[PDB]
Amino acid sequence: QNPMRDLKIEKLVLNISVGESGDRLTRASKVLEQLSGQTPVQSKARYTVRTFGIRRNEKIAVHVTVRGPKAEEILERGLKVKEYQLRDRNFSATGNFGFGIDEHIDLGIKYDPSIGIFGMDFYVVMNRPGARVTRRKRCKGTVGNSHKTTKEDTVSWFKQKYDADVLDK
Amino acid sequence: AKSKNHTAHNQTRKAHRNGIKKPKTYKYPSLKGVDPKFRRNHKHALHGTAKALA
Amino acid sequence: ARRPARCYRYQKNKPYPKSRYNRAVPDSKIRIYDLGKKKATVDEFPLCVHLVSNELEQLSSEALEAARICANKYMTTVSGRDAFHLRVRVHPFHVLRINKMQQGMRGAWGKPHGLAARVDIGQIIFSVRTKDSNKDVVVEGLRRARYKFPGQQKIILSKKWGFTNLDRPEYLKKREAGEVKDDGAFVKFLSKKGSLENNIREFPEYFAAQA
Amino acid sequence: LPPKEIVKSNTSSKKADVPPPSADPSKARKNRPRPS
Amino acid sequence: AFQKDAKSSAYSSRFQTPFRRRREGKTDYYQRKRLVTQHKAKYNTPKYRLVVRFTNKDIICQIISSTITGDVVLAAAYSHELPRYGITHGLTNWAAAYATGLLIARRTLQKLGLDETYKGVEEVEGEYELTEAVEDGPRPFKVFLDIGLQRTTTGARVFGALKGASDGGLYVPHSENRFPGWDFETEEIDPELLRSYIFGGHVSQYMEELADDDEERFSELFKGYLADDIDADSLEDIYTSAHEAIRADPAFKPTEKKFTKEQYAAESKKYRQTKLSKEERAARVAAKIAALAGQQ
Amino acid sequence: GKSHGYRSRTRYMFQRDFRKHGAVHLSTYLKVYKVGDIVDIKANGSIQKGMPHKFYQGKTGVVYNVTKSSVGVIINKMVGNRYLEKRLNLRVEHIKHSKCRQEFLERVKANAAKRAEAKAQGVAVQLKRQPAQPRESRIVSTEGNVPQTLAPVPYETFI
RNA sequence: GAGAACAGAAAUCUCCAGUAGAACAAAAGGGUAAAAGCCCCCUUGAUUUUGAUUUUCAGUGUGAAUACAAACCAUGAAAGU
RNA sequence: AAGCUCGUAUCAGUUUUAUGAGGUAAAGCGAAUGAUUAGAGGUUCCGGGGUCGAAAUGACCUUGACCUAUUCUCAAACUUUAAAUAUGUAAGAAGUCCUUGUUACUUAAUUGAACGUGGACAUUUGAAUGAAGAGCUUUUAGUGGGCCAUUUUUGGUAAGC
RNA sequence: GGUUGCGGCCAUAUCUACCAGAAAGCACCGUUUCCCGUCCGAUCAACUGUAGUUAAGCUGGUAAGAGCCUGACCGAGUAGUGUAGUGGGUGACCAUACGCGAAACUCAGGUGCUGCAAUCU
Ligand SMILES: [Mg+2]
Ligand SMILES: [Mg+2]
Ligand SMILES: [Mg+2]
Ligand SMILES: [Mg+2]
Ligand SMILES: [Mg+2]
Ligand SMILES: [Mg+2]
Ligand SMILES: [Mg+2]
Ligand SMILES: [Mg+2]
Ligand SMILES: [Mg+2]
Ligand SMILES: [Mg+2]
Ligand SMILES: [Mg+2]
Ligand SMILES: [Mg+2]
Ligand SMILES: [Mg+2]
Ligand SMILES: [Mg+2]
Ligand SMILES: [Mg+2]
Ligand SMILES: [Mg+2]
Ligand SMILES: [Mg+2]
Ligand SMILES: [Mg+2]
Ligand SMILES: [Mg+2]
Ligand SMILES: [Mg+2]
Ligand SMILES: [Mg+2]
Ligand SMILES: [Mg+2]
Ligand SMILES: [Mg+2]
Ligand SMILES: [Mg+2]
Ligand SMILES: [Mg+2]
Ligand SMILES: [Mg+2]
Ligand SMILES: [Mg+2]
Ligand SMILES: [Mg+2]
Ligand SMILES: [Mg+2]
Ligand SMILES: [Mg+2]
Ligand SMILES: [Mg+2]
Ligand SMILES: [Mg+2]
Ligand SMILES: [Mg+2]
Ligand SMILES: [Mg+2]
Ligand SMILES: [Mg+2]
Ligand SMILES: [Mg+2]
Ligand SMILES: [Mg+2]
Ligand SMILES: [Mg+2]
Ligand SMILES: [Mg+2]
Ligand SMILES: [Mg+2]
Ligand SMILES: [Mg+2]
Ligand SMILES: [Mg+2]
Ligand SMILES: [Mg+2]
Ligand SMILES: [Mg+2]
Ligand SMILES: [Mg+2]
Ligand SMILES: [Mg+2]
Ligand SMILES: [Mg+2]
Ligand SMILES: [Mg+2]
Ligand SMILES: [Mg+2]
Ligand SMILES: [Mg+2]
Ligand SMILES: [Mg+2]
Ligand SMILES: [Mg+2]
Ligand SMILES: [Mg+2]
Ligand SMILES: [Mg+2]
Repeated sequence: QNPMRDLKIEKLVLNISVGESGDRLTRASKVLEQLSGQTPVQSKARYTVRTFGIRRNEKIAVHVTVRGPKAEEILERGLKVKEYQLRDRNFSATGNFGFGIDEHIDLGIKYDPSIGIFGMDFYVVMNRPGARVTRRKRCKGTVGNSHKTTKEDTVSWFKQKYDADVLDK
Repeated sequence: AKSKNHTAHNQTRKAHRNGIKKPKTYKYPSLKGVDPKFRRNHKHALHGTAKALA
Repeated sequence: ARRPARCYRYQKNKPYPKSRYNRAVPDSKIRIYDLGKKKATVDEFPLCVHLVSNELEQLSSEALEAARICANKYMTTVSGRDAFHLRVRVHPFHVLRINKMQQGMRGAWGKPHGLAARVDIGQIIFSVRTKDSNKDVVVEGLRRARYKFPGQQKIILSKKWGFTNLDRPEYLKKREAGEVKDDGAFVKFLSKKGSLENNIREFPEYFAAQA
Repeated sequence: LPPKEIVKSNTSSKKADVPPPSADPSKARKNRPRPS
Repeated sequence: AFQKDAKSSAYSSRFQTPFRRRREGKTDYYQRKRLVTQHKAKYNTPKYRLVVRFTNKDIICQIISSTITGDVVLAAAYSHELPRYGITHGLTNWAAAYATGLLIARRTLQKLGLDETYKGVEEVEGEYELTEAVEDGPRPFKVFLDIGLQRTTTGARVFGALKGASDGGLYVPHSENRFPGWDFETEEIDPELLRSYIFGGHVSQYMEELADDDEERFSELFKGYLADDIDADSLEDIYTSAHEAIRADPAFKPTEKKFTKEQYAAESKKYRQTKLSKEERAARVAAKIAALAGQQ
Repeated sequence: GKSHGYRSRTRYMFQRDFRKHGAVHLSTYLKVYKVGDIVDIKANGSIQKGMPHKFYQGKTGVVYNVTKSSVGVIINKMVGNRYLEKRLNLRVEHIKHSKCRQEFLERVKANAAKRAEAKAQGVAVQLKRQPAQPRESRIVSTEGNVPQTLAPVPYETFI
């Protein structure tokens, strides 16, 4: 019974896991910067493996949080790249979803070999109204089970919009 | 050479020879270690109560 | 090499287990504690005969294993591999120390030497379940294991059904009603407490208010 | 012009420079897909 | 409630619950301790906080002292009260904060007796000032600002109540660097700006900024302000209007009897459901044993 | 060798009274103390400043000084064969008003009451405590109380 | 735990569960969740003056520590610390 | 040893009552942590095996570890609980209560705090038992190798250790 | 009685799953000119109270629910323990006398109470 169980997108976060520092990242962040409009966030390495040739705190990734209408733009702008179809995996049982795309030039943006080509992780986190309880300061509460985003209810929301299809099993 | 190390053997008997005896409570006990700001005022408070009764 | 058992008969020290501190301890000389048809069901073996200590002593893991094999052997050899369920009910967690002899008794803290189980008076050592047709045989098994042990211990027939904590009539009342439900070695029981719906998928045979 | 330098910071108490417990070669797979 | 997540009897047995008012995310006890507690050499003289909270668009300002059996309210003043005083809309604006500030900033002092004494600042030019003590006379009422779980950002309205509480006459120790118009770099304050916020100059100027660039969001936002024919100008005078109005009478008159209390006790208990008897539960589950297991 | 630090052996003494950890509830800072109050000493392991030494745990004494965070408590410590006067500067969180006198104060008001009502009518005062006296004669009836004759029980095994 | 190009057990991103199972130089034991832990901002109270107190004790000393007094400061809207 | 000030005054290796503190004994482990026997049921795109397999994020067997509800057994340096014996304080005249001075402290405040004046209630004046009384000061000897028994208890196979 | 702001005790208050909530209040909720903060007006700041919903919050009820709290001659006068004997026993250990006396278990009952202020069919 929903007058108010009306699923929004809360953030979309792009993320390019450039497994090194320096030029390749400061350009892959430029990529999100002329995809987001926002200044993106460098992510430091957590620990050191040296199979991946990295060091703890090395600035080896960039990501960016985009919200509201601007998120629908980039979401659909990349949902095209995947033909409006992703899989029955790929949905968290907690309701959210995301996808990956190599060759980031299929999002409108031009090629400019002063950067090269990058892949992106797309993650779409969704929620109904009144997600404030979980993230506001005063009286931080947790939402009723009646109201939390589930998987079955969010693939149906994904089918209903976009004329997507769900996938095998 | 190894001698005995320690004991409290017989030390209660000695303590009780001249007993263990109570701490001799005093009306008007000492003011040792009482807030000086309070003492400074309490001094003038009582020179006041004293000079009063003349 | 192994010191004679009289040097550790009595519970002279406080429990010295394997620990973050003790930690150098040899392996127990008894490592298997269930024997025979341990997979059997509770109905399979109503009768239960205990070997119970009458002393406050320590039983060496060396003597524990040595006595389980002596008993379990005699049992199978005259009853069959799956004719009985033998459970030894004392695990030897107490580490015995030893002082390895140009010095004296300066700094004389022992190194671990062996293990032992600390048994009270009335403490059960061997518990074994079979069906009453056996009892003569299995009793005679415990009697022979007894000879492996320091200190008087006595056999006794349980008033209980096998390894259950209920006497036989109280058990039959419980099962010929339908409150018992088999489990691998053991059984579960019908609680009057907890969720009623989740109480009825398990033990459905009951609630006919009849057999 | 390279974009402004904003760096995420982590809430993890762990400060040692060591792989976490699950990061162990035990949990790989013998003949995982390995595109040929 | 994913199967991989349900909590053990062991988890719940050994679990320590926080204080109720912390479970309700309502009290900063770490803050409450250091607000409430008093210097032990003063021995009842209570630590009066000026609690300032914010409903979704209504402003609460009580002055509370604490007691082992429960905090006791000396005076209260609500930002829904300003209708009484000349104010009708948006009673959450910074200038309603200042208003209710002023309101309890005078309400108590008459309830106390320092009303003719300690009138506060009246000619409100928006200066930074504290209500200084009088030569050879009682020291001003001293209370401290319990802002609860508000996050003290520069120029927020919790400090608007502060400015009015301070300006009414209460002695509330406070600095200036989180009063709107504090300059980030030069450690100084613009009073021309703060007097604005005390009165409205940021919402008045919002009105004169929407009346000729967007009449389609001025349409509904500020709906009321058109519906009573008063434009921006003109706003400084609905607030100085009230400043006079409360300094003249603070008196708290309360609401009219209006279906007296026992009637409410009746017409809400219709909706308060009371627990079931043990025999009911015993039969309620004795229904179920027949209705489910007894072969339908 | 041996170790005798200021908090040696306090492991469980300063332990935290389980499922009651956390910030101390606020009543203990709302309690007030005047010179001469008889207070108990129990340390609060959460509050390391101003805490009593272990010896004064479980001990009771009298307030001789009051300051902003702390009371000063006077304690009679027995060293050798004689008592010495020890003066502890303790934090309010380790201090508890004592019910050790509460009978005596409850009983002095009750005494003067019975004394008021004793000089009020013929003077029958009778207000000193006496210990439990032995029972008085009584008559045990057997109406519906005829006795169960009990015998000792034989030896069973039960295991 | 469930999820996202390369990406693999381990790189980075998101949500959910999470009474502390972490972290707080070190030994261990206490203690700590809008913190005592993590990130950030401002700092030098690790300062000045001479006393009292607790532990060890002879109720000496030293080490260490506690609660006030008198200064001059730090921080915070603030009470405070 | 010398005494000295006092004397029904206070006094006590005791009980009683009122109120505290404690983590040992026991107990506990289908409570935390750490051990430990046994099955039963689960669970993987996610350990290795292994029939059908071109493969599969594939079905299926297998042994594994994890989860669930059970099961045998344990702890000086584990524990929710938790004794006995020991242990702090209180049981009046230095009491209780009221009236309203002093101050430079403290309060919004003659508010409080502390110390005071005047006043009201006598030995059932506030439990038991005892008391060849109680308290106080000075100076000095010898000693500063100890050993034994019940109980508790460490090391040691043990010892008249 | 409901509700809010501030509370005291800090699970009889927490956990799991359902269900109901009038009025008012809280809430979710709209906006980005201004102070303020962010990678993101999500949080934080401000503005509106207008445009919107009881969906969630929050309140209450249900459950042979988990946990928790209480009670009982439930277990148990058991375990342990102070005191005694030129008591038993080779010993290990054990019984008796005068006292004190648990924990588990088991059954039964219970599921927040309450202070100040304001407000409500
Ligand atoms: Mg709705
Ligand atoms: Mg690389
Ligand atoms: Mg020598
Ligand atoms: Mg010798
Ligand atoms: Mg010597
Ligand atoms: Mg012994
Ligand atoms: Mg020994
Ligand atoms: Mg040797
Ligand atoms: Mg030699
Ligand atoms: Mg050595
Ligand atoms: Mg060594
Ligand atoms: Mg035992
Ligand atoms: Mg034998
Ligand atoms: Mg059992
Ligand atoms: Mg960190
Ligand atoms: Mg359970
Ligand atoms: Mg704070
Ligand atoms: Mg030591
Ligand atoms: Mg906590
Ligand atoms: Mg410190
Ligand atoms: Mg540590
Ligand atoms: Mg220094
Ligand atoms: Mg020493
Ligand atoms: Mg000396
Ligand atoms: Mg010297
Ligand atoms: Mg010293
Ligand atoms: Mg010194
Ligand atoms: Mg030292
Ligand atoms: Mg101990
Ligand atoms: Mg223990
Ligand atoms: Mg024990
Ligand atoms: Mg127990
Ligand atoms: Mg366990
Ligand atoms: Mg385990
Ligand atoms: Mg083919
Ligand atoms: Mg008891
Ligand atoms: Mg005593
Ligand atoms: Mg006499
Ligand atoms: Mg005499
Ligand atoms: Mg001499
Ligand atoms: Mg010597
Ligand atoms: Mg000599
Ligand atoms: Mg003797
Ligand atoms: Mg010897
Ligand atoms: Mg409504
Ligand atoms: Mg806000
Ligand atoms: Mg609803
Ligand atoms: Mg609420
Ligand atoms: Mg509720
Ligand atoms: Mg229950
Ligand atoms: Mg005994
Ligand atoms: Mg004798
Ligand atoms: Mg004997
Ligand atoms: Mg016995």
